[PDB]
Amino acid sequence: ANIVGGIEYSINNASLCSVGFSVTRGATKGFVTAGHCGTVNATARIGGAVVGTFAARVFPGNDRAWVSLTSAQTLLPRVANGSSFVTVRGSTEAAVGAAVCRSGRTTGYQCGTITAKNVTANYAEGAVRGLTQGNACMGRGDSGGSWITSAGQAQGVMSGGNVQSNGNNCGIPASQRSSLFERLQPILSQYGLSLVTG
Repeated sequence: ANIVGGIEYSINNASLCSVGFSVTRGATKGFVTAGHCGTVNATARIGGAVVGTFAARVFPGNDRAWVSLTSAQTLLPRVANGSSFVTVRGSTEAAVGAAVCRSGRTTGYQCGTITAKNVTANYAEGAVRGLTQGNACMGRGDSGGSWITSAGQAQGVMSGGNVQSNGNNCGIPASQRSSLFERLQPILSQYGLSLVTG
């Protein structure tokens, strides 16, 4: 499969999540995603085919993971924006107030701004600390997917947010949304990963 930020994958033939970003770990191909999407050794599929397995995760506390892919997968420095793409150019972290977008299999490509940092989410499984908040909308299944600026700076992976009864927070105003992502930089250093860029 072609590995593009925001696309769907399944975990053990069950849950769905979204790809974060293509990465390498030496010779090993991978993608980063959210930790709550899978347990170590869980099987990832795209397009009906096995693409790899969860190599490592931290969730709760943090919310991060990477999927170790077979060599047949095609890593790409891209995030889905409808039928087109945003090129991944680097991992410079944006400040509060910056515009940012996110990509995932439920709500597609959505944009807003970064409103706060170091936010705690109290999820069913426990607290997750250190999350960045934006007001782009999101929904169930967008977890794991890319957060990126239009200029191509990869920010993090979708963790959670204040979804409403319809499964998303797109039906409430931006001022009322809390959409939370796990910062990319600590994921990259904790697992020794390099971002695929273009």
